[PDB]
Amino acid sequence: ITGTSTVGVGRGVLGDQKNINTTYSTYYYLQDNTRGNGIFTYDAKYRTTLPGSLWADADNQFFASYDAPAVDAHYYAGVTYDYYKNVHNRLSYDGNNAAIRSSVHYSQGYNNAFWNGSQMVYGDGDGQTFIPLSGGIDVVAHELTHAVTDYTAGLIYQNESGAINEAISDIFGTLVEFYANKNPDWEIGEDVYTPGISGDSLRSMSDPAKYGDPDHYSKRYTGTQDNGGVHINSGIINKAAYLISQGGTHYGVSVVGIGRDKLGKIFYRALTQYLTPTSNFSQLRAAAVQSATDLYGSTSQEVASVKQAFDAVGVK
Ligand SMILES: CC(C)C[C@H](NP(=O)(O)CNC(=O)OCc1ccccc1)C(=O)NC[C@H](C)C(C)(C)C
Ligand SMILES: [Ca+2]
Ligand SMILES: [Ca+2]
Ligand SMILES: [Ca+2]
Ligand SMILES: [Ca+2]
Ligand SMILES: [Zn+2]
Repeated sequence: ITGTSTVGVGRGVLGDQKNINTTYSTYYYLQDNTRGNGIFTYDAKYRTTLPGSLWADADNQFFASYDAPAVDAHYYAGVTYDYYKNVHNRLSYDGNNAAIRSSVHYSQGYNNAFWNGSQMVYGDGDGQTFIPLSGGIDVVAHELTHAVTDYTAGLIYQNESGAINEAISDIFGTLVEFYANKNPDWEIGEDVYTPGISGDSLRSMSDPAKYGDPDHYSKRYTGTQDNGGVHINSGIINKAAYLISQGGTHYGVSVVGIGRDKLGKIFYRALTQYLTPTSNFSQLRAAAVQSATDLYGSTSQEVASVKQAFDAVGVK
């Protein structure tokens, strides 16, 4: 909407206060004009029609319980925008400052979040498996990263290409979580998963097997559930990424860590210059090797560590 840029204050899903960029025109809207061609947050009102209505508020204060998922979807979309722009020189998901749109309060008891081809969508959860999913910065960045992938490599959402697609979203979700630097970890979704159980998460990148997911290619899922295991076999690539960054010895194969920033550079280059819609795990290895070679040189530690990490997870 046309109006003037304003700054509201509110509380997120986990009770923390934050400032948000809004727009004033009669009402205060969740419309952040400070980033690209805007970040827009919508109320889906417990229904499944999308996007719903652009979030309107009478006083620019967002402390009601109903407001909390909107505050966090809006704020964490801004952090994710900043990560891509400041770290990778990428302007929004399309590289051309496309408007970023999210809807919260999607459906009833909805234990998921997704990119629908055009926008982000967040359930409120059922209060048992999830609380409102925009409360996790890694979740928000995971969702926006699907849009980045779709505009770049275009990885088809099934089988190995789909597991790479998933891992890319978990990798960058985690790197955004570290960028914001509030309780960062290599776990996925811990802030919004299972409020009655402490210390768990939806997935682990450091130890995927803790939540049933494979940590070696020989343990990959080969059935048809979950689009051929896209949220399962992502563990193999997540583990490789974790090892590239942090190092370790895994199934007897030692990996020298090179740190998060270089991990992000390697994978961003692979995603945007080398991967294609049908890339498989072996082709991802090749793309990561080539990316590290471009950035750091063929004889570099970074190239050697990429090879070590894919060896450790059984991907040649
Ligand atoms: C980070 C996590 C909290 C949320 C993430 N959602 P996502 O991976 O973004 C789902 N996306 C999806 O299914 O996209 C396909 C598509 C394409 C077009 C329109 C609509 C949909 C996820 O890991 N979901 C897995 C869920 C919870 C289980 C039940 C399978 C374990
Ligand atoms: Ca208000
Ligand atoms: Ca965390
Ligand atoms: Ca996390
Ligand atoms: Ca929990
Ligand atoms: Zn995903």
